[PDB]
Amino acid sequence: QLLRKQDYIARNIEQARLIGIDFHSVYYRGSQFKVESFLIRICKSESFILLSPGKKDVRKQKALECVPLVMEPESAFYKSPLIVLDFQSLYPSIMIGYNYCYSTMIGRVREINLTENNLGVSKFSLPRNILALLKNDVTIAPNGVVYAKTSVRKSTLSKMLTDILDVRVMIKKTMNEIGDDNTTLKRLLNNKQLALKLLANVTYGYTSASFSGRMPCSDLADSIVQTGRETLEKAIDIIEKDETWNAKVVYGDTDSLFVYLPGKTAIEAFSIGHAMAERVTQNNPKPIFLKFEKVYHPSILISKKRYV
Amino acid sequence: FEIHNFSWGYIIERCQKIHQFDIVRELARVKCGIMITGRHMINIWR
Amino acid sequence: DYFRIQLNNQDYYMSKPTFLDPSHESLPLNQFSQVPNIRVFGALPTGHQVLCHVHGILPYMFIKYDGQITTSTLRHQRCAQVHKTLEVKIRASFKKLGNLNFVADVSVVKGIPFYGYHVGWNLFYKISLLNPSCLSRISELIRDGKIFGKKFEIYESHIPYLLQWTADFNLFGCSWINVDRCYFRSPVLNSILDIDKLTINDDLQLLLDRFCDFKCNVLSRRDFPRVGNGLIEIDILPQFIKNREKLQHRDIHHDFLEKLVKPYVSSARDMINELTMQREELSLKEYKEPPETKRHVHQWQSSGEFEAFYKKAQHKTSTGQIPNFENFIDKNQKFSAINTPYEALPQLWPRL
Repeated sequence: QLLRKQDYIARNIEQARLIGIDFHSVYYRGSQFKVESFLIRICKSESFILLSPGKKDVRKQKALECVPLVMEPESAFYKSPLIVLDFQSLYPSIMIGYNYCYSTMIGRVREINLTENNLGVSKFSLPRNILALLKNDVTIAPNGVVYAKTSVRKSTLSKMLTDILDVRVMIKKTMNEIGDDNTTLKRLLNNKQLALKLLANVTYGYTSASFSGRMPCSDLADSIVQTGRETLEKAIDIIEKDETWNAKVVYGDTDSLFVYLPGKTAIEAFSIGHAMAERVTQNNPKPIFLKFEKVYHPSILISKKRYV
Repeated sequence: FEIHNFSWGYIIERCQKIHQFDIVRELARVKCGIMITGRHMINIWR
Repeated sequence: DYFRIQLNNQDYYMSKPTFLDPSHESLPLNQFSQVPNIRVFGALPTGHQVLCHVHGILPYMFIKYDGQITTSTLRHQRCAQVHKTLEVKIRASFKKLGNLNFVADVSVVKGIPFYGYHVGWNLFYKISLLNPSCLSRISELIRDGKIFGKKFEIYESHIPYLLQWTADFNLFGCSWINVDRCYFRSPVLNSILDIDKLTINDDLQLLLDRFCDFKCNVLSRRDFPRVGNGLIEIDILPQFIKNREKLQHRDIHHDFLEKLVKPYVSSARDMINELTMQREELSLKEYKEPPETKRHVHQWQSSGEFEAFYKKAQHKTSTGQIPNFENFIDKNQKFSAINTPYEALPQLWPRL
């Protein structure tokens, strides 16, 4: 009865069908197995060649030097409504919009040699006239890594991420458009949505492989975290650069933004947050989307990740 | 429920220590922590 | 109209090479002493558990090519030399070079690296091994530089054998394996206790009558005995698996084709088709998604320094000429004789 109530077997079967691994490996293995099974099919479909370094090479790679952004909240009892903005799938959206992957990374902006080039845990050599040809279709990352544009080469990670996202929104729409359906279709769509959520959360964990890795790239994760920090600070500046919305950002941990509206007729706070979200998304690439999703009329911000 | 120190593990330890009979090689679907060939094991508490 | 088996459990073991297993392109005069066989515990759509023996599926790994891109004759000699050296090193480490037990054959296939931006064809090897359990350790030697004089980068070595098998041939877990032919074993109606009569029904009888002839489809009970404690056990060949041939192979990475589609790999495309069928079941009309118009900028703090460094690198990485998107990749090394990775796995299959 307990395993039938939680739907463990059916959920694991659906997750295995979505990924393509053995039923035992769903709970016996980790998260690297699923993303590896995805990328291996993704590259065999396009005839790539994957690299498999050793343990001595991963440990000798460059360590992570970029950290995310966290705002120290002003510990106080807030009586006015506290609008809570939050981004959905920030890292996959970053990977899709800015076209970050292993097949698009060219190299660091500094120390661009012709023979001895280092990226992650591998060495390579740049061509003769590649920079003079691709000077137009590049998107330099704030961390200093060069990436090809989406017009010359489409990322395979971007393909998997956009597939996950579009089947996710399709399942959400299909579930939110039928109400009289039985529990069978609801259970099926919920299992599919949970599987896609697990996949979209694990797809980032395969980056930079801090320890016990198989194919890391510290530069990719560093650039992703840096552009996420830049997006966060740009959204903060956009919010604080409007005289009509006399708000202030007080707290946020790498995905959310807590703005304070002192005595602002919380019924209208919904429209205020909707306008703020529209203004934020209209200044970002296509897959980026800010979610309003809630209001906090009373709030007590104890410390970082400590509130109620 | 907690197959290590209970029904499955208990039976396995019993047939391994007392009767000296490899039941794990018999419950499998082939003639030639618990690893049963062909069949899966689920710890409900986990 | 296809024989369907689910993928509920997978396992691999070693056995002597039979007439259904490959025993011979690098060193054809040397036979194989042990070949791996995959065991797939599945269940028919009627509910009867089935055991399958897959042959011909061999692991492999790629390495950087040693020679040059310039007659299809020296390639065989180089592959034979590499195979001999690898076999000698493996036999010396693990304690006329006949009856190879570690490596089966070495081929030459072209590829494109994935760890980096490469837009040109690159030549690689295909070191087909026999025992995957030690194969990883073998790569360690290749990673340690003990086999050859210089260290070589390992390619496609962290992926296990079962994953490579289920990926190469487009199969997934808990999914059906569409196959059209098979080879039977010792009597299909196993009589361990009562399974010969308690589980038989009309559907299984029809499935047998459609796929079993009892004249040339059942193997001898002396050469291929039954070792499965369940229902009928079958033996499948890689030429019969129809799960493949559905993938859409693309080659838009050997040249600037993008510079001058939404349905990707099955289990995603399959899910999309199933959802469209559920919609066509008269549940509702249609699916749609509204797009939002956005206006990107997105410079950063170090944008000027990055632009200056890029200009300096372009000045450095340049030699007096002008690059063209059509004249960059040289129109030489046609590479028509070299086999593509998805065209090289059909090789080494024993026979029909």
